[PDB]
Amino acid sequence: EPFAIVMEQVKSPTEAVIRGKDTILLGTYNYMGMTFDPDVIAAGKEALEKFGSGTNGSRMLNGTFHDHMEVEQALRDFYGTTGAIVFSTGYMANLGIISTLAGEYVILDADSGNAEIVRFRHNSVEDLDKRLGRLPKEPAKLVVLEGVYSMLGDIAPLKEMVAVAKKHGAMVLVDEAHSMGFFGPNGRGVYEAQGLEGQIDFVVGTFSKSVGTVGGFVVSNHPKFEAVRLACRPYIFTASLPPSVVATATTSIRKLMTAHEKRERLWSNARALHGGLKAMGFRLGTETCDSAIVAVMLEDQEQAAMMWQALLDGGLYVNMARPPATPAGTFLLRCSICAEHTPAQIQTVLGMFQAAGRAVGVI
Amino acid sequence: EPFAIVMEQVKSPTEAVIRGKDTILLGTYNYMGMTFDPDVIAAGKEALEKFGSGTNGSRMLNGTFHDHMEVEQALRDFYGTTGAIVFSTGYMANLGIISTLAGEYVILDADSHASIYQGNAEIVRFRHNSVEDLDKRLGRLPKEPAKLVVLEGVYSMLGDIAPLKEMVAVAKKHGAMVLVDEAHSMGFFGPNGRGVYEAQGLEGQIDFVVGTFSKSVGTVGGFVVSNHPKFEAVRLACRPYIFTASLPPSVVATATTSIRKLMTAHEKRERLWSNARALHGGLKAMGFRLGTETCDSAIVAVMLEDQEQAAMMWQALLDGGLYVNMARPPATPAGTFLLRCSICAEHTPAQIQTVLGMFQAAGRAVGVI
Repeated sequence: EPFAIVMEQVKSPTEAVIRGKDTILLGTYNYMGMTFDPDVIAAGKEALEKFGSGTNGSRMLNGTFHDHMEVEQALRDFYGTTGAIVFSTGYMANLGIISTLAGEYVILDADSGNAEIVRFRHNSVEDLDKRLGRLPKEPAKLVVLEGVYSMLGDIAPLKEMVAVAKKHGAMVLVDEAHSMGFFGPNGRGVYEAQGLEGQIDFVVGTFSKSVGTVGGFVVSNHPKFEAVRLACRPYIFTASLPPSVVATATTSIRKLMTAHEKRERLWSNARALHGGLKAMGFRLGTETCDSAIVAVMLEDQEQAAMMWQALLDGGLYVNMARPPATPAGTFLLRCSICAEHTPAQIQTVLGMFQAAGRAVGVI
Repeated sequence: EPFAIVMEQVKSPTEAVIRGKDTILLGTYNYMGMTFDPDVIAAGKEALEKFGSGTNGSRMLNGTFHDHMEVEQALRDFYGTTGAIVFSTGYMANLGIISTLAGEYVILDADSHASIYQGNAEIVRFRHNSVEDLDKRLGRLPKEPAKLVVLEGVYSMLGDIAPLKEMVAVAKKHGAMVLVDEAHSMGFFGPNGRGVYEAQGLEGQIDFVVGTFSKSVGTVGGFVVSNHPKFEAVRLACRPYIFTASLPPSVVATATTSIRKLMTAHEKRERLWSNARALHGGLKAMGFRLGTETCDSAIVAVMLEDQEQAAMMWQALLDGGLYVNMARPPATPAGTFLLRCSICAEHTPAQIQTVLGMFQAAGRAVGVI
């Protein structure tokens, strides 16, 4: 029962009761705190009251299930695209879609049937060019990239990689799950913050992180991007989500277009914590605060385990990362900031990290 | 835009507004009417208020989402088993599980569910409802490899019953594993409403029971239940549940409440059958060709022999204020066109009378009777 976190009573997006202790939550991905947004709950409750617990399929001549139409329109507005397809689960979008779009080549980061897999060195623009240039020119290619790397919390040099992909006419898919609602002028993701609107073919994402519900999505401006809905070799098995789930998702997505205060709060919190932990002499994954993830690097599994324990006991919950996920000898304590964390909470978090870090011998 | 049914305003499980008309609903699979059950709604609302619109994964050693633990316990109690695995979607359970459990043979009915009718599994199709073709085809297979026979309790097309008792015994003649879909039976077949398998006294002889929350339960998702000791390993199956999501607080809450209520909903169960039998007998006494001579399930299918005629009667019925299902080949044998009624435990005896009146009126006008 490793690092099993069971949250018995949940006060808010930033605090719950874990093992009988009032604990600050700092290891979940509820970036914009939408899971408890008053309007979101209300929408969910209304949908429950008006439409009940579930509905039936109502397919309408194409893989548009009638209950997704509204949420799919919210995504169109949010991303400013013409195409939007909602999936029942995050993964049916996460990697489900890749096997759908690809004998053909799939080129993806090393630390990211019917498709030849090609792995390029992590964050290496040049290895991407080298590996791409060694491939047969005729066949169809898809390059998969992430806006934010969830491990250390750094930024992919998309602008450079995207251009290197188009050097080869390859199609580009970008995952913007860890950026939704707080990167670029409209909060569309890292791709937007780097001025790539219109140069990216497909943007995948999930409702788990910022939106705050089950499911995922793809968005595109590809004229033919409706055919996707009907892919039955790479399945269009998918369920229609219940009234409350779609209601919540829609409301949440629409609110994410205007949540300027949450967006400013998220970054303050992120920068406050990043700078703070750094000034205590912690080895962080990034020199500059690049995203909402702040990862503290430790060099000893035991030491990492103990600090986590100390932090939890002290009233703070953060993520534990280790190999296999990380490079061997790399152990991470991973903080994920919430737009709903108060400046006071961030100060308490800093106090706690100091206290714990000292006690264990990290600082 | 074929027979597209969009329900703008939904009064209850049995009536809504379709194309500006107050319409009786008789083509959905909300058998026990749980989608609007007061306790179910309440449970959903509270879970939303207490736990929010969603929670993170909280997956563990055995891929078990903490958020499913409670709903998975309800299934254990309901089916009286030790094993219960909830899935994010109906299909991840419906056929997802089959490809999971099977260079191996999968033996299934030729008309296997519109979900069932890829990879690592050699497909073997036996003649519909033919106990003997099942024996014949099974006996022609290599003895050594692992085999799974998939069967349904209720055939959704005509609304008849699989002779499970016989087929199950024929499978065990060959040591093959048995999977039974009990989606169209949940809550109203057998002493505990566990399905056709139970009504035929097969408790303990069936390896896996699959099902969905769509029909009786009244929400997204599906499940498998088992008594197999090793039936926890499945959770960690290379592809088919390490792509599963944890359902949000309101979905789980609703499902649990609904499932627990389905253990005691005796009145609903007695109402469902009355409605089913009233309709079946009634339509029959008007001279309609039904899929079954006796009322065997909650599905009552009217058989027509002409696509155009079938299409027009559906149109007439809809205009008259009734919504039923249209079935056509590819889903049916060619030249078989069905109007499929699906009874609800929440249909009043008055509504069933109105339905009969409507079917009479329409059928006459079109030329079916």
